[PDB]
Amino acid sequence: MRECISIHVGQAGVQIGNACWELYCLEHGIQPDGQMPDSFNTFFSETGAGKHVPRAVFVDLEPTVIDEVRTGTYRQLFHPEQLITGKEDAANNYARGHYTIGKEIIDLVLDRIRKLADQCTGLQGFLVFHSFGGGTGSGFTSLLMERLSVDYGKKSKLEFSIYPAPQVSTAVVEPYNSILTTHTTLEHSDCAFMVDNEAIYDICRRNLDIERPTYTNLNRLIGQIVSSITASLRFDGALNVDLTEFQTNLVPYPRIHFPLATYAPVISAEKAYHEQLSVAEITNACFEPANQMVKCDPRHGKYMACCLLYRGDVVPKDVNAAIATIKTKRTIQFVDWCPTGFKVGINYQPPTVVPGGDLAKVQRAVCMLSNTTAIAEAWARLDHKFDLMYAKRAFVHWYVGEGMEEGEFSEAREDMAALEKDYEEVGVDS
Amino acid sequence: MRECISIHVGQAGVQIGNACWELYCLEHGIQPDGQMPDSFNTFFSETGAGKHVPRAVFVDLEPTVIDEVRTGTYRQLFHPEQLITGKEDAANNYARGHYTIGKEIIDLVLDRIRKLADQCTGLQGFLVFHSFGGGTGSGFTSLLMERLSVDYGKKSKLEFSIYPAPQVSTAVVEPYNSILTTHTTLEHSDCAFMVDNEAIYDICRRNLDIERPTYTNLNRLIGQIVSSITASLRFDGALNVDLTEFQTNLVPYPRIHFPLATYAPVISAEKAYHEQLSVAEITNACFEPANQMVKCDPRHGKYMACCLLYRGDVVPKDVNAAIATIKTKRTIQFVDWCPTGFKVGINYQPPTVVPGGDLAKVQRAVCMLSNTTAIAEAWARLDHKFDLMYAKRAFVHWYVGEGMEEGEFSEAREDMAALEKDYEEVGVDS
Amino acid sequence: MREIVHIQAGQCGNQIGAKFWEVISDEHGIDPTGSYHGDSDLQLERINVYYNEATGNKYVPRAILVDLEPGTMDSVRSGPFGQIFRPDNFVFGQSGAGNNWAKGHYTEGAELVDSVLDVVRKESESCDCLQGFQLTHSLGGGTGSGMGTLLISKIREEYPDRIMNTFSVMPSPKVSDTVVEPYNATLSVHQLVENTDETYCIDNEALYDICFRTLKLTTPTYGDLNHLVSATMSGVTTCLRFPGQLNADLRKLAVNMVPFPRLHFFMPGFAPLTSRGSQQYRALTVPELTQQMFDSKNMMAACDPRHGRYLTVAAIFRGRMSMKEVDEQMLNVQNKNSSYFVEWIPNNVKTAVCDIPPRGLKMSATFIGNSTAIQELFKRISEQFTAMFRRKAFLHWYTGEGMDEMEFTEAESNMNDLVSEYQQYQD
Amino acid sequence: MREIVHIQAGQCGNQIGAKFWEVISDEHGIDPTGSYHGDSDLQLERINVYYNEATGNKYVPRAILVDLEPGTMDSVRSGPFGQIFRPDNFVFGQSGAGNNWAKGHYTEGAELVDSVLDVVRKESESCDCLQGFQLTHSLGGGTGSGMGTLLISKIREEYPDRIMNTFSVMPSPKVSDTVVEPYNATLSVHQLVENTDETYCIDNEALYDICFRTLKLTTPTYGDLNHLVSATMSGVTTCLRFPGQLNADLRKLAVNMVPFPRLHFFMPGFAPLTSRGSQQYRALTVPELTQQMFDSKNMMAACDPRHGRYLTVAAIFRGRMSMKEVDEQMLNVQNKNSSYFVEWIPNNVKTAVCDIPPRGLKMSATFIGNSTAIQELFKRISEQFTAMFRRKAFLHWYTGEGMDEMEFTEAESNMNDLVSEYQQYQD
Amino acid sequence: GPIYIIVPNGKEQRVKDEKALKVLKWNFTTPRDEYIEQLKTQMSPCIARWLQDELFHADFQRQIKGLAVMTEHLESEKEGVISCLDLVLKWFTLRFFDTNTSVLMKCLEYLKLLFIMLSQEEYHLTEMEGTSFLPYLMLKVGEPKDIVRKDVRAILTKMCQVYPASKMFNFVMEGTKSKNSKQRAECLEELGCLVESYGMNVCQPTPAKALKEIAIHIGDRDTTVRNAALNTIVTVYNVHGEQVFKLISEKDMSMLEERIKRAG
Ligand SMILES: Nc1nc2c(ncn2[C@@H]2O[C@H](COP(=O)(O)OP(=O)(O)OP(=O)(O)O)[C@@H](O)[C@H]2O)c(=O)[nH]1
Ligand SMILES: Nc1nc2c(ncn2[C@@H]2O[C@H](COP(=O)(O)OP(=O)(O)OP(=O)(O)O)[C@@H](O)[C@H]2O)c(=O)[nH]1
Ligand SMILES: [Mg+2]
Ligand SMILES: [Mg+2]
Ligand SMILES: [Mg+2]
Ligand SMILES: [Mg+2]
Repeated sequence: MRECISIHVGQAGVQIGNACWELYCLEHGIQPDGQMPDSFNTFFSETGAGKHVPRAVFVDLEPTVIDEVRTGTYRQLFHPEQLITGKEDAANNYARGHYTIGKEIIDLVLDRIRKLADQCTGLQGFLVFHSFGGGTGSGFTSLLMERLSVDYGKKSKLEFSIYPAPQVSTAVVEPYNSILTTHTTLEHSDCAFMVDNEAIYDICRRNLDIERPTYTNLNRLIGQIVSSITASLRFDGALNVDLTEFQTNLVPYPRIHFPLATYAPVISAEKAYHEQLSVAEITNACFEPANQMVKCDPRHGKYMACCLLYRGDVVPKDVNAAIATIKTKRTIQFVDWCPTGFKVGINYQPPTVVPGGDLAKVQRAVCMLSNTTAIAEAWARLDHKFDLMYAKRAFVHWYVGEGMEEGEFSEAREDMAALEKDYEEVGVDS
Repeated sequence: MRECISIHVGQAGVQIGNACWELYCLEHGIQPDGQMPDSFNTFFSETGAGKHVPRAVFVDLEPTVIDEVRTGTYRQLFHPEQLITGKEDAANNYARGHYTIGKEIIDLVLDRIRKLADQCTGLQGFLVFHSFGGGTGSGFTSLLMERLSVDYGKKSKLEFSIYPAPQVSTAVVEPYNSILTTHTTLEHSDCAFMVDNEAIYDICRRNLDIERPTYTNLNRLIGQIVSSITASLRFDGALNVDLTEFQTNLVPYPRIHFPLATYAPVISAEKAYHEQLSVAEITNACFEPANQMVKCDPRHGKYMACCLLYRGDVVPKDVNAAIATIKTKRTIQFVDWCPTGFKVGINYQPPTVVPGGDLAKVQRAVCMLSNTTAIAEAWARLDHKFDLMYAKRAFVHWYVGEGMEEGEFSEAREDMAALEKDYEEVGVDS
Repeated sequence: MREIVHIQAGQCGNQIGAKFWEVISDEHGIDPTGSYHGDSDLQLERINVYYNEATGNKYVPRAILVDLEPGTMDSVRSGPFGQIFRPDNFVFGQSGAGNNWAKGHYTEGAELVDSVLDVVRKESESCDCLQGFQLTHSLGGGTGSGMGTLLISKIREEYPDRIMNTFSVMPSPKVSDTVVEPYNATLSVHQLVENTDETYCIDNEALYDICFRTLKLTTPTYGDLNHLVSATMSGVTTCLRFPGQLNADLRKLAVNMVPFPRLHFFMPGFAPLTSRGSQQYRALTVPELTQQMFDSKNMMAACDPRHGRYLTVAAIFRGRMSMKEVDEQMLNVQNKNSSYFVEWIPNNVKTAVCDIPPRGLKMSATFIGNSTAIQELFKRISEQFTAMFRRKAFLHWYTGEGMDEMEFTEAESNMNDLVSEYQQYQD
Repeated sequence: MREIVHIQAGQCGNQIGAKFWEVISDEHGIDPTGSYHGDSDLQLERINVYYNEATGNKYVPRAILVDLEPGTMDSVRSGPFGQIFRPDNFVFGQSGAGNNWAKGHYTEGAELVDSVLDVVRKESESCDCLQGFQLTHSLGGGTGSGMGTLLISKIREEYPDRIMNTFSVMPSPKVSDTVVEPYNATLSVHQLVENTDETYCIDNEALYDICFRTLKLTTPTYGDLNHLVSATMSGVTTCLRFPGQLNADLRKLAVNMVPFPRLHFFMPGFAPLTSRGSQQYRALTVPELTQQMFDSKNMMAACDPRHGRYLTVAAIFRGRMSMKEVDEQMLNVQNKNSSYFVEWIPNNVKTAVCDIPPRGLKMSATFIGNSTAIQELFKRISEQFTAMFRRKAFLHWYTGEGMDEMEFTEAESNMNDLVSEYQQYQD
Repeated sequence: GPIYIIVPNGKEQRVKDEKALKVLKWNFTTPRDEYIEQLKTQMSPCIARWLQDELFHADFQRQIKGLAVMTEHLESEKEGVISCLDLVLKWFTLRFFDTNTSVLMKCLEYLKLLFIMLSQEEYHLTEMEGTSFLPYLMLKVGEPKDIVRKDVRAILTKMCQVYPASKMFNFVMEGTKSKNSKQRAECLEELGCLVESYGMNVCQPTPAKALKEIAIHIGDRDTTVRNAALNTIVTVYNVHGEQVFKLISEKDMSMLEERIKRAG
């Protein structure tokens, strides 16, 4: 039981999933060819004798990154009809990924998802990995989610999205794609975690002392975060947090489901020996604004609910002391309608370290997951960018020529503004 | 006892018989010279000391494929007067195979069939292998089944026919020949299994990952289907299905004897290792329209009765769970007058694989044989092609010059429409 | 077992048939001395379709050499593979037809046609199960035109149930050799309407177009032109001679391509056809044979098939092939070019696949196309006939041999009838 | 898989295409005999985008070589890497356009474009999933300027959903080689703006400027000029042929770089470009490539980007590179030079990074910029056209081949309209 | 003198010549010889020689001055225009396939004046004239130019009152199967404007089929072909309502509903 199905859409989703699945294989002791020389049933299906296949689907409209998976070290782990390719990529276009190109592949993706979910009996939900800025990872993710919502209904749809930075953005039409995918992931996602690449870059350079990080290190940290999410399903501890407990304790209102991801300790090997990584220290480092995985300031926001996922050599007493010390901090303010906003899970399994990775081996680790009103600032600046690039109607003809119409641009903008308005409505005291 | 006599008519029948008898030789451990270094008596006769001769007849009006058998690997298996050979082929003419050329061979093949039937004391029935578009495989098969019905009577006659495809057709006068052989296989057959070459091409390309399949793979799959038919006689299992039992549980009305074959699992060797091919998965895969052996959509039809023939490491409990899950599944709908429409037989022996074959070795396999109303649409498009070609009286002079009247064309079309009317009449509810 | 009797009329027919017998002897491994020297056992299983057995493991062709000039007999005998033919089958006159259909048909051919009938009867009961005849000739002359016509008439009187094949060379006004092409061509197409089961219309203009444009051959001769026709003639009867996945004899092609009895005039074609410099830049696959066969530049009649509609098309593939790839290719050419196929014949394509490719190639195919663009070839002959016949030119040569004026008017009339029938089914 | 059909028109287009196919075959490890002799498996993984498989492990370019002079065809075939091209793809005339846009577009290219279109259709249905076309030509002549534009029209009427790529060598008044450059350039620019999805403006003046002051080449020939252009064309399609950390095909660059459909004239650039003497005194770092590729010295069009505003910029990176360093360099470029970037597009620059660098280089960058300074190149041609056209000079050559003064008037009118569009979006 | 010669019973003589297969019918794709010397034969007794040897001359200046000479003689000599209307439209079909655009624009100006004059004289254009001119006009309606587009649109607009709309619907529908993408797009918007101008009875042979072949172009790879097809569907939708669905997939269909809901 307690299965979950991982979905990786686009180049960002596939490259995050590569690190995620090497981390899961290292955590469960599975060799890259599938052999194990129990508890792996959350992510793996056992076939025949000595063969574990991941419960994942890799989707991209271009075949390049999927061919990297097919010709890489993990050829034997995945079977080829879990790795689905199109012919032409969505080319940074929401309309191409949603209507023109994604519709010839969505049926086979649904067929493979149905075959993958038929062999599982205790399906907790879906994990969706994609980027808001890309054409495929926005449009096809929106189409897949709005179809999964009616095919499955009340299954939890947790997604991990690469949200574009205020400054660091690799494409021009990313505000269009991000707006037109948030217009659908508002109502087709049970919980959506945003990830900002600029924030991961700053975290890498400051904490890990890496001068020139790349996408690989970013995906390693994201895989560590998702491993901390699902470690309660995969292992056992003093306090266990299922996905339903998680959503109940993190989502106060059905539209308010955009928490912030953090991870601690993020440290290097040579800096590991000097630091006494007590529970209180990494708990404090979770709430420190420069360790946020999204470029936003929690001081100018207010916390609503934060979920604390501990793993390793952790006892509940110094955890309770850590929440006591957090509550007596005056710079970390909570809303008046949530007298206690801490959901704590302690897991016995310490986090594994990937060979060749940048993270040091630590006894304890925290993944603090806060629903806060500070996430609306990134939305505000991306809406400023969208309004600037929409006033002159730049790049609109590409979207109009691929089957989508200008009314969708408009209604996505008022939808996104209404979401912001709901956020300052729930942020204010009474 | 429990003997069956195979009849192979035309090029398609002879090549399918080559693949079939190769499969039976490997299944019963019989070397291609008749030697083996019991349960073989169903298909093989014992001669003297250590010689097993097939209970088959190979009929063709051209000497090409029969001399391929006579000079091939299995030249010692058959004795030469089981392989009856004409001089001029029927040349895709039903009239030539029925009246002009077939009359000089039919007495000889009936004499050989009479001597072959005198060898066995427990004759279950006849297995007929032919194609509809061919001149010999339609005309001579019609003549032979007429003669078999008048000579033997109540003996069961199961036929395996290669139906023409909607689009993939190799001859021009295929609709004429196919209509004219349906006109007689309504009344002179007890169970007709339809096989469509385009469907086998799709199955091979998708499931077996063969870029360029040929007729050999098609005949190997058909031989596997017939082996799954007759394994209940040949070997013993938990539940055994005789051919009379098969017809009793599958044929609800005497004119409705056209079930639809399918085989599961059809997989490759590299795709075998990643799938835990349980009973439930292959049972669900039988009802998938993509795995049907005829190009038709069962969703547009209604299942009257279906026969499940499991072989291998199969237990009745998860079989019953599989029928339970099929009954709960909405997209497979049964006709209201058949509250239970499942005939189940489990055989102990797993299916054997052939060297050079593309099917992987599996623990379990199943051949599901469904009598559904979705077969009538292939009939409808065949009638459309026949009406288009007969409106202009194209190619009719070839048939008329060989001893045939246009009234036979008219009555064949009228009886074919009557068959379609019967199928749509039993399709509706009450 | 399904033997074929081969007949050769006129100089063009004799040369084409000599090249044809050379390529068949190369295919079955027969040396120029007539003995078997092949390697495969499949080369001897169906040796009897074209060759008779002689004492000493020697195979003689079932060929009949007909001409009204003994010079062609000497040229055939003295050439390569000329010592394998039976000397009793060389039937020749001494005067020559003189490019006269009347002399070849009525006054000079009547004395020689009895000897040809005796020889073809001796070959007919020399074989076990005869299935038909093959006659190679040209329609521009007098011996190919007159003798071949009268021979076809007598054979169809004697053997009405056998398949009559003619590989007839049409005259074209562009590459014009003689002056009296229209008269001979019209008086011959008259009798090939009702006395041949299938006719392969071949034009020297299209063969020269192949040798110039496709083969890039800087100096084609008649040998290079006859090699193409020989490749086609070998490709038609391949399934009779060699095993395959989907066999098709002559009668099967006739059934599948003659929807109405007067429409049996085909456009032959061959694939692949490579240049010496262009051979390295091509990947020998089924789809390129499919596109080469249906290309208009590949046809061996000077007709553009895009001007009309394909009634039926045949495809005799040779070599180890996938049936799925062949079938999807012939589906693709029907779907992409649906404006070029007739609408009341679903699946206009007949497909045949043989396992044995021709020598020097690992896969090949022969195209045979029953198109409505055949009438373009007959418009030209009709208008050329009308131009010469309105002023009664060259009639005194034909009238002096006992022919009346009504034979020309009648032949032009039912030629126009055949043209109107093809136009009717073109729609 | 995502195949690209390459077309070469004119002498300059044929020479740049020859250099481009040489550098592409060097990147994929293809010898001049067409056989793969590389070392990495990545070189064969996406070989189909530019090459067709042949028999015996041979790769032929998917290239169509078009000229109205057979001398350029002979020069390409006799040169290095000339034996890999398919001889059927050499489509040539015999007269030549004579630096006349009328003769290329209406008189001689009109009949030769049918054979060109036949070859293009052959290459289009030979490939699995076509995505676009590449044309290399010049605008000063008559063949590439006139026939190549007509050719662009004939593909775009037939394959309209594919990407029309043009590496067009624009004329400049400094290196002005013929007299009727303004007429041909003006008549060619008008059909480029509605028929090309994106157009790369190459200028020989900027190429000579790069070879003089950047590479310090004391005597650059046309081969050294075409090497830079070939490196640029190979740089654009890198993410199609090789894997990378951030992939971007032709359509991705077209979407991110064309805000309004008539603004698709890009000035390209390449980095690094080092002299032999100055090579060892340079650091192979991302900031060095970033500083070089955004310099006005490195532009391959004779336009100063400081005289206009960048609408969008495409940066294609090759080699094992860090994503943070690339992104922070792009951000620093946009922050420090905010006056040169347009303000209503936030983050004008697109980034794409490929893992495989060019041969003999640790890392490389390709600049593609959509600047409003490209109007200066059009204003120079516009004033040169107006000077020639006010006095009706050289018009009897164009009028006598079928043209009229009227379409000269519309060509000047809408090319001035394109200048006005770039001006209004410059602000 | 007058440039025409009225042949008593000349057009109907040509018509009975072409129905009985004595002259070659107008149905081809590329120009050939035998067709043009056919026009030299039955064109001869109708218009005088000094215009004959200049309308079939290789140079285009002689062509344009000859068609100008017909242009001053259009109003004054309308009966000779009517008497051999089939032959002048027949030669109009010849000057379509050449690449010179000056002759194209001059001819289509003369076409404009011609259908104005045939409109005001209440002449009904016959069947063989339509079958010989209209499908050959349907490839002059897909050029990349901007004034020839609008003026051939004016030609096909001002032809509507001298020929029944039901027959021209088929010929403008027939052009939607060629390779030139633009002319599929503009023929679909032409189908849209003929539907809203004459109702539902204009479509031939049955409404259901015609709504089916104007629906497959929604799945076209082109963008303006798809846009014009969707525009045609909503144009027939806004006039007639909800029965267009039964007269008419997984990708095209949803785009059809979203377009008709945003337009409606
Ligand atoms: N963190 C992270 N972000 C990535 C990665 N790969 C791409 N991105 C980001 O994702 C966005 C681009 O989306 P792709 O994933 O490149 O787009 P796609 O989703 O494949 O869509 P198309 O390429 O348009 O078909 C940009 O913001 C990239 O910076 C990755 O491995 N890690
Ligand atoms: N599945 C399959 N179909 C075949 C095979 N051989 C022929 N066919 C099909 O059968 C039909 C042709 O009938 P043949 O069996 O070829 O005809 P015949 O029965 O030999 O008849 P004549 O040759 O006319 O005397 C076509 O649909 C062929 O594609 C085969 O081995 N397997
Ligand atoms: Mg992508
Ligand atoms: Mg047969
Ligand atoms: Mg002679
Ligand atoms: Mg030149």
